[PDB]
Amino acid sequence: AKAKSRSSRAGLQFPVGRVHRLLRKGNYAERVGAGAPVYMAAVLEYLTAEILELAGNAARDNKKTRIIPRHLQLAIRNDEELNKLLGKVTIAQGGVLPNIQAVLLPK
Amino acid sequence: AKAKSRSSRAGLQFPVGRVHRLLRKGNYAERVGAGAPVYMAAVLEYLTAEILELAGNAARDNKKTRIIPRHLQLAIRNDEELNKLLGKVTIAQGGVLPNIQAVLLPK
Amino acid sequence: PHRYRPGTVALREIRRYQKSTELLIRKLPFQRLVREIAQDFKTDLRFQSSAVMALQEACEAYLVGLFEDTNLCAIHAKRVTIMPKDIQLARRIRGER
Amino acid sequence: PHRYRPGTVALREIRRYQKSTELLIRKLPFQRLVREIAQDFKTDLRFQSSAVMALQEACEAYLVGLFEDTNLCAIHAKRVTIMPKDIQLARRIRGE
Amino acid sequence: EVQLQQSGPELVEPGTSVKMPCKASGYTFTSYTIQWVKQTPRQGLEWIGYIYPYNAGTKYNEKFKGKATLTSDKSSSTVYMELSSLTSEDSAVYYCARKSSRLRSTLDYWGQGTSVTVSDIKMTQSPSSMHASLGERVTITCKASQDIRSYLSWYQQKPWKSPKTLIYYATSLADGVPSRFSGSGSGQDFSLTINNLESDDTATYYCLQHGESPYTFGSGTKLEIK
Amino acid sequence: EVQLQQSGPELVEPGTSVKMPCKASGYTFTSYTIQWVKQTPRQGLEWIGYIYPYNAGTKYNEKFKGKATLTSDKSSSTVYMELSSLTSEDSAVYYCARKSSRLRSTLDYWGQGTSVTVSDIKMTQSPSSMHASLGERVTITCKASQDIRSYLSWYQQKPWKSPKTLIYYATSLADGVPSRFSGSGSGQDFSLTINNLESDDTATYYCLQHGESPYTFGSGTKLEIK
Amino acid sequence: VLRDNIQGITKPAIRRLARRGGVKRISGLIYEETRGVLKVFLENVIRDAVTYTEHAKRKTVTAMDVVYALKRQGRTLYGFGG
Amino acid sequence: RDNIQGITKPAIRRLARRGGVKRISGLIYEETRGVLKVFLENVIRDAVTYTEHAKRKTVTAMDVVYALKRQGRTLYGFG
Amino acid sequence: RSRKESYSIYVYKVLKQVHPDTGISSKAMGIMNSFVNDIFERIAGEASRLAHYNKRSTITSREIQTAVRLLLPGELAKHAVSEGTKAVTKYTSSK
Amino acid sequence: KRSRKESYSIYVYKVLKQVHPDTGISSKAMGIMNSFVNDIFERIAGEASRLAHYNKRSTITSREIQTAVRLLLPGELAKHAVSEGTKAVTKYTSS
DNA sequence: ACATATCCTCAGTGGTGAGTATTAACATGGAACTTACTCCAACAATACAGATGCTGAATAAATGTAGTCTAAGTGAAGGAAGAAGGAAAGGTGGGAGCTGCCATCACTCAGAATTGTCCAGCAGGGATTGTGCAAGCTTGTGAATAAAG
DNA sequence: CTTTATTCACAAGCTTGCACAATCCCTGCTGGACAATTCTGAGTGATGGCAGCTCCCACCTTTCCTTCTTCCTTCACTTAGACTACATTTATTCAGCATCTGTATTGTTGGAGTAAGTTCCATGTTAATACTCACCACTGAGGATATGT
Repeated sequence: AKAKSRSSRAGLQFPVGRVHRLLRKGNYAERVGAGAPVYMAAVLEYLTAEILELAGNAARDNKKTRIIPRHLQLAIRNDEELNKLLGKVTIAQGGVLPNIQAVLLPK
Repeated sequence: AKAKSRSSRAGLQFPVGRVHRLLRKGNYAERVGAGAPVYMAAVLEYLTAEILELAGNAARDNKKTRIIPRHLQLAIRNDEELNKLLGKVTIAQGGVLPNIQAVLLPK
Repeated sequence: PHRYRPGTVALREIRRYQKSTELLIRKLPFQRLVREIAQDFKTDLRFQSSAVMALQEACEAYLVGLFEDTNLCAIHAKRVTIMPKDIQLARRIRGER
Repeated sequence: PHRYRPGTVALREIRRYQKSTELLIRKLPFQRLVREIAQDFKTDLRFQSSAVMALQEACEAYLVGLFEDTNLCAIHAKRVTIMPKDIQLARRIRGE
Repeated sequence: EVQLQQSGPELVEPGTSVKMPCKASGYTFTSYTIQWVKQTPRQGLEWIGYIYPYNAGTKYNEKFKGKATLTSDKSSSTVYMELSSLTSEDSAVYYCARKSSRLRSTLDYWGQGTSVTVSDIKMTQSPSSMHASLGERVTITCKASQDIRSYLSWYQQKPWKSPKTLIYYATSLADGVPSRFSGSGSGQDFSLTINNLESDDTATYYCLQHGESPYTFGSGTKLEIK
Repeated sequence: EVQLQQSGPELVEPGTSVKMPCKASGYTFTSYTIQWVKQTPRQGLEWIGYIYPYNAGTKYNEKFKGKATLTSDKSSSTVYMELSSLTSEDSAVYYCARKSSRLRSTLDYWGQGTSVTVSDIKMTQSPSSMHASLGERVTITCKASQDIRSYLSWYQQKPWKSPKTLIYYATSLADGVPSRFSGSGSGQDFSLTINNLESDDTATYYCLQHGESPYTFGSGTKLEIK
Repeated sequence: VLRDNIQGITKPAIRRLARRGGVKRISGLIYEETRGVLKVFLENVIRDAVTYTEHAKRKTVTAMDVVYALKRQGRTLYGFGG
Repeated sequence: RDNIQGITKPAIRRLARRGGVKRISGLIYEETRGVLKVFLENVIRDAVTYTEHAKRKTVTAMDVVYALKRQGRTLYGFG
Repeated sequence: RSRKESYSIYVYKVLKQVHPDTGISSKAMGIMNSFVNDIFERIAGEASRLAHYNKRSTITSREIQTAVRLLLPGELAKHAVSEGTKAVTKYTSSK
Repeated sequence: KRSRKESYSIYVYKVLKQVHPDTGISSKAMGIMNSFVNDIFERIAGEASRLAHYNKRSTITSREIQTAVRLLLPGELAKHAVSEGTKAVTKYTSS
C-alpha cells in the first residue's frame, strides 16, 4: 500500500482521478477505460498551458505581472486556431481587439 | 393479461417502449422516470402530425396525392415556428422557396 | 476658440473604447430593464447581482459584435454612417431574422 | 430574328430553378472532386454512392444559401450584379 | 399584453373604398396570422380571409375574393384591410383576430371591431334561443355538415362587444376561461356545456370550424339569465 | 504538399531596395506565420523576422528593424520582404519558412532561398566539425546561454540547399524524419544523436531556439562521412 | 411595477458601444433600432433563464441559469461559473 | 488531379439562379470554386476521421451525415 | 442481415390518421425518420442537461416538459406541452 | 456546514507556474480559465460519447478521446494535443 | 512648402488599500487491493457492393459575336450628424435594517431497476397495384418589335 | 417621340401509357410487457443564515438640449465596357451491362480490462492571514491637429 497518484504516474498536473470521476458521473458512456482520463487530462493541460503562456506573454508586453481577462482575450483573439476553437465564446471583461477599418482613417 | 402496450395505454401511435429503451441506452441519465417516454412520444407524435398535415395540405394544393420532400420543405419554410425549429437543417431534394427580390423585377 | 474636425474625436473615441475593457452601459438602468423584462415572464422574481452582471456582459458583447457587422455592411455600401438597413442586413445574414 | 432583352431569361431561369428540386451540378465532376479532395486525407479509400449524394446535396444547399446572402449584399450595395466582395462580406458576417 | 387596436366607425358613401387598420402589440407580430371576420345581424359572422406577416401570405373566402384585399406592414406592426366597390350590404362590424399558424390554434384574441355603414361546411346549432336559471346546465350542439379533425372552437360574445374565445380544439379551455365551460365531441358532433350559471353568461355563443379552407361560424345561441 | 515558392538570385547595386516573394501553396495561408532568416558565410543563419497573415502582425529582430520590412498579400497568398539601403555586407541567401502560431511548432518547411548579391541567447555548439564512419553514433551539443523550456529545434542543411527540419520541441521527430535522429535535453543543455549514418548525413546541423523574442540559430556543426 | 426602461439605454451608451465596435459615424435612427434589437435579445435570454429557474423550483434567478441560457443560445459566456 | 474545373460556369450559374441572383460577374466563378473547395475539405476531413475511427476503408453516408452535423449543417433524408 | 429499426410504420400511422387519402414516398419517409431522431436527440440531451444541473439522477416528465419549453418555439411548445400532459394523464389514469 | 465547491483553480495555477514562474493571475482570469477547462471537457467528452455510440461500443477509450480531439481541435492544435495525450498515456502505462 | 498654440496621450515617481499569494484544519474522494464479469481484439468465412471498363445516346458546356444596360466616376446641393458649452439629473458607493428563500439534514416511501417468461409487434422479403413521369397537343400570356398617330 | 396591334416563344393545362416504386401480406424473432422483489433517489418538513430587497444621502460624473459648421449622403448625367442572349460546335456525362475483388459484416472464443466493495490516507477546500501589484495623483515630455503663414 502507498503513494503515486495517477497524475504523477502520467507526469501531469491536471487530476486524472477527478477527470475519471467526472467522466464516470457525466453520463457519457457505460464504461470508461483507464487511458481516457490520462489522454483527457493531458489535452486539457496542454490547452491550459498554451492559453496561459500566450496570456502571460500578452501581460509581459503590457509592463504587467498579473493576467487579467483582457490578456486572455488578447491571447485568444490574436490566434487563428484559438479563435476558431473559442470563436463562439464571450470572455467577460475581455473587451475587443483594437482594430479600425482602413477606410475610416483620414487622408 | 393479454399484454397490452404502453402506447395504447397512453392513446398514442409512437412507441412508448422503444422511446424508453432509447432513453435508457442512449446515455442520458442513470434512471428514466417511466412517464418521460410517454411525454416524449406524445411530443414526437404531435410534431410529426403537424408536419405531416401541413405537407399533405401542400401536396393537395400542388394537386398531388403523395408527399415528396418538396412538400415537406414547403410546409416547413412557410411556417415561422417550424422554420425556427429547423433553421440549421437541410432537407434533401426539398429545393427552396420561390422568392425573387422586388428590385430585380422590371420597371 | 479651438474646435476639432468631425471624425477626429470620433476616431479617438474608437481608439479609447477599444482598449478599455469595462462595461459601457450604466448598471442601474440595465438592471431596471432586466427586471422589467423578467416581470412579464414570472412575477416576484429576484435576480442575483452576478446574474444581472452576466446579462450585461452578454448583451454588451452581442451589441458590440453586431456593431462591427453593421460597420462592415456600411463600408460595403460605400458609406461611413451606419444605418438601420445595415443592422437589418447584418441580422439577416447572421440568422437573427 | 427574335431576341429577349437581358434580365428576362435570367428571371425565367430564377423561376425555373426555384420551382424545381433536382441537383444543379453534374454527378461525375462532383464525384471526381470529392475523390481528389479525400485523396489528401486517405491514400486509398472507397466511397458509398449515398455518401457522394449526401455531399452533393449539402454542398448545393450551402452554395444556394450563400448565393442568397450574396444577392442580399449586392442589393444593399445598390447593385443587381453580385461581385466577389459580396461573397466575402456574406462569409464574414456568417463567420466563415 | 396581447391587444389588437382597431379604428372607429366609418360612414362611407357607396362605390368608394375603405381602409381598416389592425395595429397589434404584445406579441411577436410575424409569427401569428391575422384573420378578418365580418358580422351582420342577418348572416351572423362570416370569415373573410387571413394575412400571414411572416411571408405576407394571403387567403380569402370565395365570396370575398377580389372584394377584399389584405396587406401587412411589419415596420409599424399593422394589418390593413381594403374594401372596394361598396355595395349597400356592407353595413357590418369588422373584427381582426390573432391566430397562430398551428392548426390546433384558433382565433384567440380579437379586436374591438369597426362598424362600417354604407350611406363548404355548415354548422347547425339546434337551440336558436333558450332560457336557463341561475344554476342550471346548458348544452349547445354544433352538428357539422362534413368531417373535421376536432378543429372546432367555441366563442362567447356580449352585446356591442368583441367575441371571447372559450374553447379551442373542441375540448381544451382558453387562457383565463374558468373550468365551468366544457367542450366535448369530435368528428361531426360537438357540444358546449355551461356547468353553473352567473349573470355574466348573458351572451351569444358561436362555434367556428377551421378544419377546412373556408372557415365557417355557427348560427349562435342567445342565452339570458333571469 | 506544402511548397514555399521564391524568386531567383537578385544582383543589386547599393542604395536601392529589393523585393523577395514567398508564394505559398498547399496549406491554409492565414493560419501560419511566415518567418524570414538570412544566411551568410561569415556569421551563418540568423533570424530576421516574421509576419502573421491572420492579423498581418509583424515582429522583427532588433538588428533588422528599419533594414527589413514585411508585408502580406492574402489574395495571392504571398508574403513580400523589402530590404532598403543594401550595404556591402548584404549578399546573403534569404529564406522564408512556414511556422505555426503554436509555441511548440518550429520552422518546419522552408523556401528555396533567394541569393542577393551586392556589387539575446548565445548558442554554443562544442563540435565545430567532426568525421564519422558509415555506422557509428554521433552526438552534437547545443548548450545555450539562458533558460529555454524545451523550445529548441534541430535542422539539417545540405550544401546549396534549404535546411531540413529534424527535431522540434527538443525531442520530437519532424514529419518524414526517420528514427535514427534523436533529440534530447532540456533547460540549457540539449543534444542531437545520430544512431547509424548513411551517405546522406554529410551536412551542416543547426540548433535554433524560439523561447525568447529574438530567435537565435546555432554556430553550425559540419558532418562529413568517411 | 416598472415601465419604459428601454429608454434608460441612453444614446451616449449606444454611441460608446458603437465606438468599441469601430463605428465612426452613427445615424439618428440607429438608437431606436438598437433598443429594439437589445430588447429582443434580452427577452430571449431572460426567457430561457427564467425557464431554467422555474425548473429548479427557485424564485431567485442565479448567474448559472443565465450561463446555461447563453450556452443554449450558442453564446457561451466565460467567467461567471461553469 | 485538377477537377475543380468540372464545377463549370453554367453549374455555378444555375446555383446562383436558384439563389435568386439575376446578374453575375465574371469573377464570381473562381471565388465560388474556392469556397466550395474549402467547404468540401472541411466536411470530407471530418467524414474521413469518422471513417478511420471505425477501422473502415469506405466512407458511408452515415459518416457524411455525422460530419455535416458537427458543423451545424444537419442534413435530413440520408438515415 | 441485421434488423435496423425506424419510425416508418409510426409516421405512416400518423399520416393515415391526419390524411386518410395521402401517401408518402421513401425519401420523405427518410426525412421524417431523420426529423424524429433529431428532435429525440435534442429533447433527450436538454433533459439530460436539466437533470445534471439540479443534481438529479433520473429523467422525469418534468424534465421533458421543461426541455420542450426550451427547444420548441412558443405555440409549438404550448401545444406540445398540452399533448404530453394529456398523454401522461391518460397513461396514469389507465395503468 | 455548507458543502464545498470544486474547480481547477489549483492545477491551472500549477501549470501557470510551470509556463511563467514570475507571473500572477487575477481571480476573474481564474474564473475564465475554469470555465474554459469545463467547456473543453464537456465538448471532448460529449464528442467521444457520440463516437462510442455511433460504433455501438459501450466504453470510452483513449482512441475515442484521440478521435474527438482530432475532430474538435483545429490542425496544429490537434496535432500537439494528440502528441501530449499519446506521451501521457505511454508514460502512464509504464509504471 | 513651413510655424505654432492647444487639447490629448504616454512616461515616469509615490501612496495605498484591494486583492491575492501563503499557511493550518479537516474531511472526503482517490488510490491500493482483490474478485467477478463482460466486452471487444483475433481469426475465419462469405456474400456484396464499390471500382473499373466499354459503348452509344443524350445533353450540357465552350466559344464567338452582337447589343444592351449598368456599374462607376464626377459634380453639386442640402441636410444631418458631430463638436462644444451650459444646466440638469440620476448613477454610484456607502450604510443601515428586514426578511424570504436557498441550501442542508433527516425520514421514509413510492417508484424504478432487476430478472425470468413468453408473446406479439415489427423488420425483411416478395407479390401487387397505381399514380406520377413522360410524350404529345392545345392554349393563355408576357415580352419585345413594328406601326399609326 | 406614344400608345398599340401583330409576332413569338414559353410555361401551364389536358389526355393516355406505363412502369417503377409504394402499399400490403407472410414469416420468424426479438424486444417489449407481466409480475414479484429490492434498492434506492427523491419528495415532505424543519432550520439557520445569508444575501437580495428597500430606503436615505452626498457628490459629481454623466446626460440632455442648443447652436454652428462641415462634410458626407443622395440625386442626376454620362459612358464605356462588362455583362446577357443565342447559334453552333464540341466534348463530356448518363445509363446500362459485365467482371472482379477488397471489404463490410457476422460468428465464436477467451483473455485482458474494467466495474464493484473496503479502507485509509493524502490531497483539495475553506478560513485566516500579510503582503505585492495596479490604480489614482501629479508633473513632464512627446507627438497629433487645426491654423495663419
